[PDB]
Amino acid sequence: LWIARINAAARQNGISYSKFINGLKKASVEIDRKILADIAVFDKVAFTALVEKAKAALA
Amino acid sequence: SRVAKAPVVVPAGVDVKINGQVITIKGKNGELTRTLNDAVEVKHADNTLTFGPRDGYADGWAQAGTARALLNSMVIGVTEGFTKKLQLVGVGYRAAVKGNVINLSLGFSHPVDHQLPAGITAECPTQTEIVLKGADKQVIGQVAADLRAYRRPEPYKGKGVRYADEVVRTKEAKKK
Amino acid sequence: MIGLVGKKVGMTRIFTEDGVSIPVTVIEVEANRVTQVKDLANDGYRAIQVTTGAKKANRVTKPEAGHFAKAGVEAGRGLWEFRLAEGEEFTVGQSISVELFADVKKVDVTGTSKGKGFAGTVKRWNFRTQDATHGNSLSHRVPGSIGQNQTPGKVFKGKKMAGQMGNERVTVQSLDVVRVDAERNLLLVKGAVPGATGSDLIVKPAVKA
Amino acid sequence: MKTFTAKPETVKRDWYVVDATGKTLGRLATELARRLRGKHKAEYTPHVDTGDYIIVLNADKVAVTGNKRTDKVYYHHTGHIGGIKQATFEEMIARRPERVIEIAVKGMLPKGPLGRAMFRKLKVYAGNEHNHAAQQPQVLDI
Amino acid sequence: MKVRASVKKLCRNCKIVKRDGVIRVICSAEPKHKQRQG
RNA sequence: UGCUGAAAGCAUCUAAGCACGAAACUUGCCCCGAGAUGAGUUCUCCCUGACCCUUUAAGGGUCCUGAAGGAACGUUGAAGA
RNA sequence: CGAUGUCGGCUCAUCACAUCCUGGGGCUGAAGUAGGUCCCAAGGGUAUGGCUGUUCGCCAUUUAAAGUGGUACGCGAGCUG
RNA sequence: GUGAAGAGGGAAACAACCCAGACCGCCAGCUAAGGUCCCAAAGUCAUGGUUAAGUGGGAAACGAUGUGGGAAGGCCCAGAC
Repeated sequence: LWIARINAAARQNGISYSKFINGLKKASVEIDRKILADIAVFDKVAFTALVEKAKAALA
Repeated sequence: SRVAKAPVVVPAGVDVKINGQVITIKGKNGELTRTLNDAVEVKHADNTLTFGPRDGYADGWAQAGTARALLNSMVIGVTEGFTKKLQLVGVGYRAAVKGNVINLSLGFSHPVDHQLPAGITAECPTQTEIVLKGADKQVIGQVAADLRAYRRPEPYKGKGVRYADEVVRTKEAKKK
Repeated sequence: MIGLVGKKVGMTRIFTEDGVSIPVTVIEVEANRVTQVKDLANDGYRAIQVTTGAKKANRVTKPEAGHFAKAGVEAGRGLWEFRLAEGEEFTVGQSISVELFADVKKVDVTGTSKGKGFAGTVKRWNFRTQDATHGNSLSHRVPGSIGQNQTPGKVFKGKKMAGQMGNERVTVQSLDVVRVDAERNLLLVKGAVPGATGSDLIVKPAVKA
Repeated sequence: MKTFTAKPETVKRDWYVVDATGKTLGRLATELARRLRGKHKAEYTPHVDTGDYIIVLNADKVAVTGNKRTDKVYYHHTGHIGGIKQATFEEMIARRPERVIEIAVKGMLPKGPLGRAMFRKLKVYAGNEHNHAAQQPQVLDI
Repeated sequence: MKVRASVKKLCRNCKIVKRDGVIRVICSAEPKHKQRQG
């Protein structure tokens, strides 16, 4: 159910859950675990700036 | 490719009319002789014709070759037209007209009793011969074949309609 | 194109100069009263409420009484709403006589069949009984084998078995007109018609013709 | 204590209206089914939807990948005398022009009562005559 | 006329032209040579 | 079964533009059909009391008052176990 | 094997066609009337007597037809036995 | 070798094939074989080739201006198709 809430936001940003989680695992202490992942519904301007931070560690 | 790139050349005593769509040709045969396309363009320079696709479409010179095929016979259709070819042979088989309605004797309880489409009418100079009064290669081909479907030649008799585009034949008897 | 209602008075044989006696049914068609004409095309369709007879005022309730009040003081039972398509009829309430059939050759009649109750498979579907000669016991008025042995697991719906017969709507599809005289309320037809007092005998021109 | 919980009384819906005219059915079905379930918004459980109310007005003017219009049969088994009867796509879209869009999104939606609750948020016409103007539906081009 | 997926040319009168999606064969006087597909 | 004809200087029953092509099919005749919870269309009848409670936009009482309609009662049946 | 009624016929047909008839389309080494043959439509339809318990068999007579193939070599809380 | 005496994951159900071995738990994470269009969790991934067939998801013969992939030649601007 936390995977659904994260994947919905990733899809509304043009990124896939597999890439989003892998980028946040390639950066150190950025994954923050799904038990705190309310940032997938709190604010989308900040989520877009989290997707771009994950893209800066993914590739 | 080559047939869509042919100039056609308009003959003498002929008039051409066009308004961005539907090309019309006039001469000493027919009435209002014209042809339609919805994605192909047809245009006239001063004696030569050009065919091609509209802006935002491409035919590969295929449909331009199909439009050329019709307009290149329409210039003949309005100047000398087409020859006599349709005949019928056999005992009790006769061709006639009343008004513009055909009276076609083929051993039927109905003598076809038909008047054809528009810009096309029948005439019979002799009981053996059918003349088509028209300027369109397509309708004269279709009505000549609409009639060909009635009393198709019987295998050992070979009697009925003759039409010059094929040879009508009789089957060899045993013979007893 | 529409129809009429009228009451049966009997059946007889007219006799004809072809030797055949020609069995005929006699119907008295009093002009159909017309309770409402709907030429105004409300909800996209036109209609006429042709109406014949009335129900005793001790068995007419107010929901029905106000549905006949705008064309007369008598009310109840057969209102008969027919639809109108590809034909113009006079816009104001005016009764229709049996002269509606004075230029018609063929008709059909619809009504209600006699009560035949319980029936059973044999009297409902006119079905072949089992022979009681050379044995067979305890059942002879049954159809036999209601499904195809073991692999069905089930019976199919609406099959020719069981049910009750009569007391339902029925059509006779073709009758010949013989005589029409609207000054005498007369309709004379070649043939016979289904049912007695439960039958309303809705008569229509042939729509095939 | 639970981070978040899905509640069907808390889910609020407003009215929308879409175009079907000349639209490719393979794209119309995926976006319409996701819209009807809310699977273009934030998600949680599959046992509660987050959709909205949707009108289709011109439901048979769509375009399809069906290239041979005398194929398909649409059979439905009722059990009456073991029978079934066929209809082509060209005859089906003539009898039931309002039904093609519903059976197209049926492949994107769950079965039974949970599916029927979403099929009550979708309304269909083909006469292209608007009736719910007092609800003020929101107009969508894509 | 035999229902087949392959054709035989056995007389020189035959034109052997592709006609509506397949190769075909026919002869002016003899029905034995008419073949719907190859 | 064919007409006109392109992909393809030539050719073709096919691609585009077309006319024919069956008892059937689709329309058509008839009976049934809103559990079509998608509950449709239209007409017709009738009710004009007052106060109160709740974590009161929905439920629950008191006292007054009882339309349209229904059932019960009943003489019979070309309606019926 | 701590339970699997048998042969034909009747009785009920059912579901198909590698089509029996009917509809439609082509041939014959088919003059017509005949005899022989390829195959689209599964939409409408597809035998009785004699001898026998008989599938099989021979034998009398029809129909536009009596053909091919499946169903516990099709029907027993079905009939005949 | 798999089971019998080994649970679990894939193969639609599925001791025989594939994987891996079952003490308990987790306000904790990764992997095997196999998955990731809508259902039902995750790539409607990125890129080099192939395809109009439902091959994918029974099966030989055979032909072609359906298309993709090669090599060697003939006919030819002292002029070819």
